[PDB]
Amino acid sequence: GLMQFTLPVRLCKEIELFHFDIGPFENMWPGIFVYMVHRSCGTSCFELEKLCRFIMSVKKNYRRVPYHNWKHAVTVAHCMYAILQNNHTLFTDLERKGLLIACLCHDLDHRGFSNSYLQKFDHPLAALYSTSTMEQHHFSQTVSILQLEGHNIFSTLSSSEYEQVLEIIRKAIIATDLALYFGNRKQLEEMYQTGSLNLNNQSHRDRVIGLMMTACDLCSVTKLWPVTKLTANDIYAEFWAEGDEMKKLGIQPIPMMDRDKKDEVPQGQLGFYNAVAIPCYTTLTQILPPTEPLLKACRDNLSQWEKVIRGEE
Ligand SMILES: O=c1[nH]c2ccccc2c2nccn12
Ligand SMILES: [Mg+2]
Ligand SMILES: [Zn+2]
Repeated sequence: GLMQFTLPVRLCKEIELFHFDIGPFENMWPGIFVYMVHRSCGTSCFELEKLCRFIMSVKKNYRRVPYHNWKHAVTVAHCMYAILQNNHTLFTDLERKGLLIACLCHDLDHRGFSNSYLQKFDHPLAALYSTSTMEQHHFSQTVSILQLEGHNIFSTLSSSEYEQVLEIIRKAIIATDLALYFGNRKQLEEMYQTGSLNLNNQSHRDRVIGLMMTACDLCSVTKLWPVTKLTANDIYAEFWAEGDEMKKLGIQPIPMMDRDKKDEVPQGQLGFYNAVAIPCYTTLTQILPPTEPLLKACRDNLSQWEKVIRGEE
């Protein structure tokens, strides 16, 4: 009960910032995550022995893929920690608990392929889940690990709190399906602007939690330029592998996923920042003003990609 986690001074300070990079030392990531739970949630939320066993089973069920890996899980959990810490009183005990676990679990057992490639391949997961295929699988994997013996970190909750937290986590994980982002942000935009947004309306809270999940999941675009640029290589390493597997099925991949069209990467980043990232953080900042630093950093990185095309780097 009296066992705190402490980070070194640089990490203790930089971890509160949105643009924090968790570093190349895999063995520190579990401790970084426990640190964030204790400060975000309390040292009482979870039984440390159960939490540590949950975390190491989650780590084990992420694959060695270039991007959709254990490092991404923890990066996304840190972005959610930063949002929750900058919006202290807006979220319930249950929500703070649920959302950090949802982030850690959001991409469990990812293979580095889009929902589209699973459909074109005719993967068994595509027969069992027709939409948000991987996302329904990630939530399924989460429930499996929670049911391993000694792994039920939620065991002190009541029957009803337990169903609530697993509903928060299910919705949170489904919302990381980017195909659902576009309609969700558009509805939030309308509700903010026509002034009907209501945080006490649970259908509204769900949408706002969904946008936070998209914001955390894309948070590679909100880092300092050198982190953003190097993470983009891992992202495109998966896109090009999927493109290779599309060509093997007898289908030209879209140019973003074709490794013969690397030249077109900078313009593909522009489209993605304008079409997805900037609108995501704009709406998020309108609803939760203390998340403005994510919008500022995203803008800085858009400007950095424009410089890449003007040959300035
Ligand atoms: O160019 C990019 N950059 C990204 C950066 C972070 C997360 C998703 C993406 C992405 N999805 C499609 C294209 N994309
Ligand atoms: Mg995902
Ligand atoms: Zn993700």
